[PDB]
Amino acid sequence: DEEGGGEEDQDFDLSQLH
Amino acid sequence: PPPNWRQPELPEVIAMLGFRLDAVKSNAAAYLQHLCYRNDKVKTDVRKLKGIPVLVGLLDHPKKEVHLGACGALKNISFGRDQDNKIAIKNCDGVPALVRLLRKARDMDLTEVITGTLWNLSSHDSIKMEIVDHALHALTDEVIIPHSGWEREPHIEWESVLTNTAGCLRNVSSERSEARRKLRECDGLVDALIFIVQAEIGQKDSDSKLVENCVCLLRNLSYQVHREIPQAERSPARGYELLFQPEVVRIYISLLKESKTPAILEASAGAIQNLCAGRWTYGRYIRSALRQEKALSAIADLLTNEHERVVKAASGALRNLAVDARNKELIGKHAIPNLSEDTVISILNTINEVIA
Repeated sequence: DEEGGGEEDQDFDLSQLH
Repeated sequence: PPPNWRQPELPEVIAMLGFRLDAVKSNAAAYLQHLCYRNDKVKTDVRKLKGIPVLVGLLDHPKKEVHLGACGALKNISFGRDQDNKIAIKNCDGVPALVRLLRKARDMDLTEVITGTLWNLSSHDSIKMEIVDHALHALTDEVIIPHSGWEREPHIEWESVLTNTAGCLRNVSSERSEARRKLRECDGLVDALIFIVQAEIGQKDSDSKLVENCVCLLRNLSYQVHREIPQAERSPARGYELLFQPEVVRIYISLLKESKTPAILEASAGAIQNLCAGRWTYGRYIRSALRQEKALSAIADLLTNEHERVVKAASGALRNLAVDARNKELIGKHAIPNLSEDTVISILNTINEVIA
């Protein structure tokens, strides 16, 4: 059937990864 | 050691979903979503790296930045060609988690993401019965009813969330018997669905995805209704009995006259066929009401539809009307002129049953 949810891009703060 | 814009490897990002700081967890999830977006390789990777159970776990995190974050990642991971990513979400109890979050969602955005994810998951047969078992009551009570604008005791809103949700339910009812039984017997669900569709048609919209989903859903629930409905031995009609009242039937017919969307046209025909199929009182009544001029032509007319699946729906419908037709004239008149391989057999079986 149909995956009507789809996908979206997203925003993030790279400088907090760690 | 001051902060910077280092980009971590996927394994690390996944590792950070478990870090102590909530800001790290949430930003990791966010990023994870971004990495997956439009990227089948990364999504499949997240699975092989065992990230899915970790994300599913964060759906329970108290802070919204974290749960909303995880959920958006899962949304992307649930969409695409790799059907095993969907299985993976299911297999670590994604669905009960999603439902648990839904119960406590307060805002549209989270609800948006949850229902879309569910919609994505519902496209996969191995997951339909799961959603039916764990999400039906919450989708119904938390989403459809409140936002439909319907009330057992007499406005529509959140169209997007509704569409996602009607889509999910359309999906899980596409084939299974006791999925149809469960859904249709779910207090309020059918009531609200119909209410939604009137609302849309009252806005001169007979094509919106939301209308489409509700109707395909209604179509499925109408399948074999004369048979599967409690006490199929045949005051205000409530619930699944609304599936076969004049009210909805007229909606299908108006959609056939008004809708330009193949999906809707096909499902409206399919609905009618379903209702007419039964040898039962309401079949007798619906069928008779339908063998009138304006309706017969609306149905027959889509035998000239560009789209095969809608051509086939009309045929099935018409063939069902002919079974106890009591004016071979009217029906014969409107069908015959207009009347793949399976399609051919149908149009043929239909011509035959028309002329007995």
